[PDB]
Order: sequence, then C-alpha cells, then structure tokens
Amino acid sequence: RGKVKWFHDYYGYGFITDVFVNADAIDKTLKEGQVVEFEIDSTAPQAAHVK
Amino acid sequence: MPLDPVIQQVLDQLNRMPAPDYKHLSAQQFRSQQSLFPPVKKEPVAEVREFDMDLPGRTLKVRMYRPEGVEPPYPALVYYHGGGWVVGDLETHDPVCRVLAKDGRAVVFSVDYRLAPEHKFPAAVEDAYDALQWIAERAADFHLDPARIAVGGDSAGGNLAAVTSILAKERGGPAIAFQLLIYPSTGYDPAHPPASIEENAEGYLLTGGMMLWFRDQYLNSLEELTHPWFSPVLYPDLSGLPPAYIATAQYDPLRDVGKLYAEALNKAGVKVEIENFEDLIHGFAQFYSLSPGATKALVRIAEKLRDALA
Repeated sequence: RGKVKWFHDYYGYGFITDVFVNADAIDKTLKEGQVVEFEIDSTAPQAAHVK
Repeated sequence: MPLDPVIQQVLDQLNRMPAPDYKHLSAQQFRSQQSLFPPVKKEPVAEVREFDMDLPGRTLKVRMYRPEGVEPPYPALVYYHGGGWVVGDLETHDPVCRVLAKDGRAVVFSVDYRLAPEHKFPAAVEDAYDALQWIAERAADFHLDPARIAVGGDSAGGNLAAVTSILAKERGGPAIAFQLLIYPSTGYDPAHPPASIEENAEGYLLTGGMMLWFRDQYLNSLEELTHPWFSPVLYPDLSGLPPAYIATAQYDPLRDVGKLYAEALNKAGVKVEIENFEDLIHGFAQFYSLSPGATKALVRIAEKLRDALA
C-alpha cells in the first residue's frame, strides 16, 4: 500500500510513497493523494499492477 | 556511466508521446502544462524571506535563504532560475536554492526576473544585473561580505549569471567573487554547433526543437543569435571576469556549449573549473532527492560554491 505523491497526467509517469510508476503499470491515470496497492519491481524501484 | 536509473525511467515514459508541434505551441499553452518535474525534498535552512524588489518600471519577487550555522558577514549567491527564459519561478527552484544555501554555506537570493515572450530580450538581462546591483548596494543591510558575493544559475539562469558578470565588468561593478554556472546556455557560433547540440538533440528531455522554441520566444529576431548578451561566449574580451565553476551533464545538448565557455574563459585568463556529470541529463538539479545521481551531483556543486566563497 502507498499513496501517489505525484503523477503526470499527460505523460503517464509518477512516484508513489518513493517508487516509480508509469501508466502501463495501472490496471487511465493516477492522481495525487490516492491510496493504491501494487507489487514491487526491483529489477530505482518500480511499481507493477497498480490498483 | 549510463543514464541514472531513475532518470531513465522518466525519459522512457516521456519519449513515448510524440514531440510537440513547436510551430504552433504558445507560451500560455506551455505554461498551462503540468511540469515534468515533481516537487522534491526541501532541505531545512535558518530562514526564508520573500519580498518585492522595486526597480524602475517593474517589481521583482526575491526569495532570500539564510542557512543554519553561518555567522555574519555572510557570503552570498545571487541566483537566477532556469526555464528557457519563458518558465520557472521561485517555487520551481526553491529546493535547489535550499541545497545551495545549506551545503554552500551562503545566503542565496533567488531572483524572479521577467519572462518572455511578454518581456523579450534583453528584459531578463537588465533584471539580472539590476537585481545584483540592488542587493550588492545593500550588502551592509543584509550583513553580507561585499567581497564574497557570487552570481549563479541553471540553464537560461546560467546564461543570465554569465551575462551579468560581463555587464558588471563593463560598468565597474558590483564586485562579483565567483560565477556558478549549472548546465548553462552560454551560446555558440550557429555556423559551428558543438557536437552535443546535434548528438543529444533528441531523447533527453531538453531537445533541439525545444531550444529553438525558447529562443523564438525570447529573442526579437534571429539576428540576435550572436549578440553577446544572448551568447556571452562570443563577447570579444572575457578577460577579468570572475572565476567560474561550470557543471555540464553528459546527455545534455548544452554539454559542449558549457565546455566551450570554459575554453573561452580559460583562453582569456580567467580561472575556470568544469566538471561533466557522466550519468545525468539537462535539468538534473530539479531531480534532487529523487535521483541518487542528481542528489550527489547537486551536493557536489554546492560544495564547490562553499569552497569558492570560504
């Protein structure tokens, strides 16, 4: 769980409190302040399957 | 080094949408956009004061940052934010100034100069010099050491700091101890563009099309391309300018433009240090605390300022 600290609505990238998330990771947009559930992608961590 | 991993993630998503239509992009359109940079960590300082600086014909907002644990008389940096002479303000660069103050051990005055196309060239240049003069003449009121006042800035703001140093040389003051130029746009002969202008023209946030768009907004005509208040590298006599520190980024179209200014300063007998940050792009200071490479690099730039004004 976390909350979207910032997300660019037009370009589809952002950060979740921090871990990166882009629009393809969402299951179209996130907005600042939302609470989400995601997997970590530590292949600078990144989010996956964001709810 | 390869691209910093966090920056890489941003760029990969940025470059999925096509480039803007620069022939019809308006400034009011571009400013209505959401900015590419998110708000980043604000380092703590002793005090931040915002006020209006009254100049003939216009008022400029100023933010003054006093860091913890420094005693008067203070060294100071007059700082001009970047943004292609069209965007940016005190808040977009507030986290940058806080790092420069806290780790540079200096009072920072961040100056809100007038923006194009509403105020075309040379409005920002006049603002940049007139604001330095306003502050330097009040050094005693601000408890500053008049022998340790620097100028600095990023991107278009580094342009303004470099040009301000030239105007101060011409006008016999005020005394500038140091110029801190962070990936600055100091110009070049348009017939011989430095390699990075074409090598890094696409893919790294600041693009060749964006650069031409900023210039069209800022300048009255392209005949001003070689005016030294726009391209200070072409100023005929750079001797006697303040010593400089120049930071460039490896993946910046302006990388070899900064290198060209260092070469020109060095050949005119001015002390200059230049450092290229091999893993970063243009504008990396605004990724502070978010990108580990950007964080390390901005802290190093701030320590260069500290050493210069010690």
